[PDB]
Amino acid sequence: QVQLQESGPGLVKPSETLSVTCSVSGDSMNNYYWTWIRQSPGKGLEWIGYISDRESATYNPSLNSRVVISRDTSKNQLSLKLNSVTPADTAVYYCATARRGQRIYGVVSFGEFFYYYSMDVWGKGTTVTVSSA
Amino acid sequence: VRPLSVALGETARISCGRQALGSRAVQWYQHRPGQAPILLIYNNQDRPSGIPERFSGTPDINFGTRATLTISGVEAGDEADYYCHMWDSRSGFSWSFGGAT
Amino acid sequence: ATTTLFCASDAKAYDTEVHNVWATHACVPTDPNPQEIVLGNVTENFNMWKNNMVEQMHEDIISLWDQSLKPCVKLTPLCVTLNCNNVNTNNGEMKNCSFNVTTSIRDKIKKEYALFYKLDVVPLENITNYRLINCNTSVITQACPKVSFEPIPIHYCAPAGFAILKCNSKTFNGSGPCTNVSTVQCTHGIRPVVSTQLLLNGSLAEEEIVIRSENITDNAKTIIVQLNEAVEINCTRPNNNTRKSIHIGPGRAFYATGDIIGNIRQAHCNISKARWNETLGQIVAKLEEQFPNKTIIFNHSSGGDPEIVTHSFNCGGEFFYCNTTPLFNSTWNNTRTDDYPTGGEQNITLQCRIKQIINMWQGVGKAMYAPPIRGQIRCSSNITGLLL
Amino acid sequence: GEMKNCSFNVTTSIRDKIKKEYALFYKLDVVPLENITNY
Ligand SMILES: *[C@@H]1O[C@H](CO)[C@@H](O[C@@H]2O[C@H](CO)[C@@H](O[C@@H]3O[C@H](CO[C@H]4O[C@H](CO)[C@@H](O)[C@H](O[C@H]5O[C@H](CO)[C@@H](O)[C@H](O)[C@@H]5O)[C@@H]4O)[C@@H](O)[C@H](O[C@H]4O[C@H](CO)[C@@H](O)[C@H](O)[C@@H]4O[C@H]4O[C@H](CO)[C@@H](O)[C@H](O)[C@@H]4O)[C@@H]3O)[C@H](O)[C@H]2NC(C)=O)[C@H](O)[C@H]1NC(C)=O
Ligand SMILES: *[C@@H]1O[C@H](CO)[C@@H](O[C@@H]2O[C@H](CO)[C@@H](O[C@@H]3O[C@H](CO[C@H]4O[C@H](CO)[C@@H](O)[C@H](O)[C@@H]4O)[C@@H](O)[C@H](O[C@H]4O[C@H](CO)[C@@H](O)[C@H](O)[C@@H]4O[C@H]4O[C@H](CO)[C@@H](O)[C@H](O)[C@@H]4O)[C@@H]3O)[C@H](O)[C@H]2NC(C)=O)[C@H](O)[C@H]1NC(C)=O
Ligand SMILES: *[C@@H]1O[C@H](CO)[C@@H](O[C@@H]2O[C@H](CO)[C@@H](O[C@@H]3O[C@H](CO)[C@@H](O)[C@H](O)[C@@H]3O)[C@H](O)[C@H]2NC(C)=O)[C@H](O)[C@H]1NC(C)=O
Ligand SMILES: *[C@@H]1O[C@H](CO)[C@@H](O[C@@H]2O[C@H](CO)[C@@H](O[C@@H]3O[C@H](CO)[C@@H](O)[C@H](O)[C@@H]3O)[C@H](O)[C@H]2NC(C)=O)[C@H](O)[C@H]1NC(C)=O
Ligand SMILES: *[C@@H]1O[C@H](CO)[C@@H](O[C@@H]2O[C@H](CO)[C@@H](O[C@@H]3O[C@H](CO)[C@@H](O)[C@H](O)[C@@H]3O)[C@H](O)[C@H]2NC(C)=O)[C@H](O)[C@H]1NC(C)=O
Ligand SMILES: *[C@@H]1O[C@H](CO)[C@@H](O[C@@H]2O[C@H](CO)[C@@H](O)[C@H](O)[C@H]2NC(C)=O)[C@H](O)[C@H]1NC(C)=O
Ligand SMILES: *[C@@H]1O[C@H](CO)[C@@H](O[C@@H]2O[C@H](CO)[C@@H](O)[C@H](O)[C@H]2NC(C)=O)[C@H](O)[C@H]1NC(C)=O
Ligand SMILES: *[C@@H]1O[C@H](CO)[C@@H](O[C@@H]2O[C@H](CO)[C@@H](O)[C@H](O)[C@H]2NC(C)=O)[C@H](O)[C@H]1NC(C)=O
Ligand SMILES: *[C@@H]1O[C@H](CO)[C@@H](O[C@@H]2O[C@H](CO)[C@@H](O)[C@H](O)[C@H]2NC(C)=O)[C@H](O)[C@H]1NC(C)=O
Ligand SMILES: *[C@@H]1O[C@H](CO)[C@@H](O[C@@H]2O[C@H](CO)[C@@H](O)[C@H](O)[C@H]2NC(C)=O)[C@H](O)[C@H]1NC(C)=O
Ligand SMILES: *[C@@H]1O[C@H](CO)[C@@H](O)[C@H](O)[C@H]1NC(C)=O
Ligand SMILES: *[C@@H]1O[C@H](CO)[C@@H](O)[C@H](O)[C@H]1NC(C)=O
Ligand SMILES: *[C@@H]1O[C@H](CO)[C@@H](O)[C@H](O)[C@H]1NC(C)=O
Ligand SMILES: *[C@@H]1O[C@H](CO)[C@@H](O)[C@H](O)[C@H]1NC(C)=O
Ligand SMILES: *[C@@H]1O[C@H](CO)[C@@H](O)[C@H](O)[C@H]1NC(C)=O
Ligand SMILES: *[C@@H]1O[C@H](CO)[C@@H](O)[C@H](O)[C@H]1NC(C)=O
Ligand SMILES: *[C@@H]1O[C@H](CO)[C@@H](O)[C@H](O)[C@H]1NC(C)=O
Ligand SMILES: *[C@@H]1O[C@H](CO)[C@@H](O)[C@H](O)[C@H]1NC(C)=O
Ligand SMILES: *[C@@H]1O[C@H](CO)[C@@H](O)[C@H](O)[C@H]1NC(C)=O
Repeated sequence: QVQLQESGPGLVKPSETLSVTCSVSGDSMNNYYWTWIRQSPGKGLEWIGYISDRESATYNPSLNSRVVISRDTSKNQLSLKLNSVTPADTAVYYCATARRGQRIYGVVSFGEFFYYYSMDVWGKGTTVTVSSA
Repeated sequence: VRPLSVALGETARISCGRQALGSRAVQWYQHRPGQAPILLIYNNQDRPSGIPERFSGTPDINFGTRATLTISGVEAGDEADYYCHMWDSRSGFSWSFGGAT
Repeated sequence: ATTTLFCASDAKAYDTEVHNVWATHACVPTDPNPQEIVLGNVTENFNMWKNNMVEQMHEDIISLWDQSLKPCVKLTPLCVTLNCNNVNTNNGEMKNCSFNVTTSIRDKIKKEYALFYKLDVVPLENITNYRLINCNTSVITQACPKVSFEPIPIHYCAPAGFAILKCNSKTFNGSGPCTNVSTVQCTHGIRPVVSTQLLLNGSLAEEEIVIRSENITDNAKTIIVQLNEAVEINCTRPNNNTRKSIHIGPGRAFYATGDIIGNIRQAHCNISKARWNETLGQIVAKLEEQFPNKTIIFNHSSGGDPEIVTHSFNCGGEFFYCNTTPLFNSTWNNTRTDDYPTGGEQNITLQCRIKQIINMWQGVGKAMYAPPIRGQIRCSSNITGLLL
Repeated sequence: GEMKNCSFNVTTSIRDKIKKEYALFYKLDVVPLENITNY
């Protein structure tokens, strides 16, 4: 049994530094892969990236590398750091787990495979608005 | 979007986005209105615990054809919004979850 | 003596009126009951290294390749300036080139698109901009489709008043006498397989593997190894690629490659490990008598062109260029080694690569453009000997 | 003179570029075509 608990500021000012923490309840963070998913209203979901056991991360180039995913393994909490936020970053946020998956289609030794990720355990939901008011 | 809300007992079909262009590995999701998005299908057919056998998918003959979720025997707990995460070895990356439905 | 020799090829073929490349319409049908006179106490001496039949066959094979692709398309209007990009894969070996060409009416102009390989291009001098591989030193000629390359056997017959002698000794080197000699008028069923580094659809020896050289102490003499049990190889090319048809001038069409439908894969060959281990182990037991003090190692070849240092052959229409670095590793002292890990996997793989433009027999003014084969390719050859 | 130093545009081995070349050759190999002597 694992539970995810979003906790952020709720409302901030633009062109500043933001931080949202997903408290994890049920397992230590060193066994899972972690991710955040933002949802602009009306449009589809967006995947900002991931973080792994050996600090493996590849952030979204459309996020323009303004994000650094931070972690609190002592309190068992998944945090987030993001600077110079824009009013287009107003989105419903989610924290979620990730699993390993490998697809093979030719001979393996030539490197004809790739990796894909599934998200099974989802958060509960929060809303952070980047607005001048 | 195309609305497909027939009285219960029929078979529904929802198609995904881009033409195929290589071997795929496509996910599916269940975003209930006002709720969190819930994983349904990974690896084009595989089904985790807690989902009935009424859902199926599309194999990897892909090669220019569309991916499709199929819901045979639609019930009352089958009305949500479904997304479509994309992967193929030939067309680059993905950072969005496909066109909404 | 020394004379001319003529072809003989029987009628298991010759039901279709097609012309492949080794004419077979002008080949006389061979005899169903070939007479072999076993001679008496007759001792003739043979010399493998001074034989006129070899130079006759070399001149014949060059002239047969020169008969065809004389009434074929010249690709002189194709040495022009080529743009390029890479193929739209994730984020290469084939290029998507584009070029201006004059049309069939020499008053207008046309823009085209074609995919073909690296190893068939040379860079010209930012936008990358280049030209084709061999269009400043040679006139280049497209081979026709519906013209076959399959190596059907050739018998050599001697005219009346002549005869061919034949060695029947089991273990016979080069350049020695014999004591079991037969006579025929018509040779073995010899197949014109053009290949480097290895001998594919050949003839096997009997009860031993036999090593031949002219002067084995001299290191500038090549060594011919003939096995006694075959070692099967299984090559392929897994790409479902189409073909275009660009028309250049009056009644002359040019056949390029179109798109690729599916994945992008390489062109492996899968030789077996334990079987070839047995073969390479019993070669060196015969090698350790000609040099009976030393360790012997098998090292790979030396740099250079891809069509000299690699195993090159013809696989149903394309020309493969696999390199044999996974084969020739090892080091042997007492007919044992530790260079194969006795575990992990079988099936030693090899990396091929495809090449359209070929100037086999080392020509300096002539080339050839093999048009693409539509579909997928398999060979399953039958390795019988090798050249060290 | 019985020699002539001549220059001419040539279309080279690659059928897009124009080269300019020089050669000496004899009289009795020329015909005058029509000041610059242009034959
Ligand atoms: C020279 O030698 C080399 C090796 O040295 C050979 O290279 C081999 O090439 C083949 C392809 O030609 C490679 O096969 C690929 O392997 C993938 C992984 O195989 C395993 O997958 C899982 C484990 O993760 C197992 O379930 C599988 O076992 C089952 O299937 C096999 C099938 O024969 C049975 O024999 C077994 O008993 C099991 O029943 C394998 O162990 C494999 O996934 C892949 O197949 C998928 O992809 C193709 C692409 O089109 C599909 O056609 C196919 O249907 C598979 O698709 C799966 O997923 C989709 C959706 O996700 C579903 O719709 C499907 O139903 C299916 O579930 C492919 O077969 C092989 O890996 C490779 N060897 C090595 C070591 O890399 C060369 O061929 C050889 N060349 C020559 C000329 O001889
Ligand atoms: C299209 O082509 C692009 C090529 O540009 C390709 O991008 C490549 O994606 C892969 C997949 O993520 C990348 O490979 C991984 O990179 C991570 C992280 O390293 C990068 O990031 C850090 C900063 O975060 C940099 O400092 C670093 O230099 C790299 O840039 C690695 O952690 C990965 O290692 C795992 O995979 C290996 C291969 O199997 C394993 O051997 C290894 O151990 C890791 O696997 C896991 O193993 C165990 C399983 O549980 C576990 O114990 C381990 O801890 C570990 O988690 C891997 O190197 C690659 O860097 C990208 N390419 C480039 C140039 O950056 C796309 O993927 C491709 N897309 C498609 C669809 O084909
Ligand atoms: C095939 O032939 C055509 C003939 O038109 C070539 O087209 C050339 O395209 C370039 C790029 O548009 C043209 O350059 C132009 O230069 C002016 C001057 O600065 C600039 O203002 C324009 O915006 C443009 O850049 C060029 O005029 C045009 N024609 C020629 C004769 O060069 C084409 O490049 C050829 N393709 C190949 C692969 O050879
Ligand atoms: C000689 O040729 C052979 C190929 O037949 C080469 O052997 C290959 O060596 C590599 C590295 O030593 C092996 O890769 C590793 O194998 C181990 C064993 O399973 C595995 O645990 C690793 O993950 C990795 O795959 C490779 O398997 C092996 N190939 C075969 C067919 O066994 C060898 O490197 C060449 N050179 C010499 C000097 O021996
Ligand atoms: C070979 O081809 C070149 C191509 O450039 C020819 O060059 C030409 O040279 C003449 C003389 O310099 C150029 O004439 C120009 O005329 C204007 C107007 O009077 C004047 O202001 C300039 O100073 C210059 O004299 C001409 O533009 C130039 N290009 C072309 C296309 O004709 C060269 O003459 C050719 N040689 C032979 C032997 O045909
Ligand atoms: C092939 O084997 C024959 C043996 O029958 C070799 O012939 C003898 O070679 C020795 C050493 O060169 C000479 O002294 C003899 O005079 C040769 N003849 C006979 C009848 O013994 C022959 O040299 C071998 N050839 C090669 C290339 O190894
Ligand atoms: C090679 O490049 C050409 C560039 O023109 C490609 O041709 C165009 O491809 C687009 C993409 O679908 C089509 O919409 C156009 O109709 C094509 N033609 C033209 C004249 O623009 C071609 O597809 C590329 N081939 C490969 C294999 O990448
Ligand atoms: C196989 O041959 C290559 C060269 O053909 C050898 O490579 C040399 O290795 C030595 C090792 O110290 C280097 O100093 C040289 O620079 C390498 N190149 C050349 C051209 O000599 C290689 O050692 C040989 N392998 C074996 C096992 O003998
Ligand atoms: C022949 O194939 C072999 C495969 O083992 C190639 O050898 C290695 O190729 C990799 C490719 O990047 C190099 O990094 C290594 O340095 C090569 N040598 C070894 C000992 O691993 C070899 O390059 C191929 N030959 C040619 C001409 O491409
Ligand atoms: C013929 O005329 C050409 C004119 O270009 C001469 O070629 C040039 O000669 C000068 C003087 O030696 C050199 O500096 C140049 O490098 C030459 N080439 C060019 C392209 O200008 C040529 O020497 C003349 N020949 C004779 C016999 O008079
Ligand atoms: C060959 O030699 C044997 C033994 O010397 C002799 O008897 C025989 O007649 C010879 N000729 C033939 C044709 O066998
Ligand atoms: C043709 O071009 C290539 C590369 O530019 C060069 O290696 C070759 O020598 C050239 N041939 C001649 C005859 O100039
Ligand atoms: C000579 O070779 C023929 C080939 O069939 C064989 O029948 C014959 O027995 C051989 N003779 C000797 C003496 O070995
Ligand atoms: C063979 O090669 C050696 C080494 O060069 C040489 O001394 C000898 O004369 C050659 N010929 C013969 C018949 O041994
Ligand atoms: C190759 O592509 C053609 C294109 O239509 C198709 O008809 C054929 O079935 C394909 N072959 C394979 C083995 O996929
Ligand atoms: C090789 O020569 C040495 C002397 O240098 C000798 O003792 C040895 O027996 C020779 N090798 C073999 C296999 O006889
Ligand atoms: C020769 O063989 C011995 C034992 O057979 C082995 O220990 C040694 O490594 C081999 N090589 C050399 C150079 O002695
Ligand atoms: C190759 O053959 C030798 C000698 O029989 C043996 O020691 C070695 O284990 C063999 N290797 C493999 C991979 O079978
Ligand atoms: C690959 O290895 C297997 C043994 O595992 C063998 O039976 C098979 O013939 C090999 N494939 C070839 C030689 O193509």
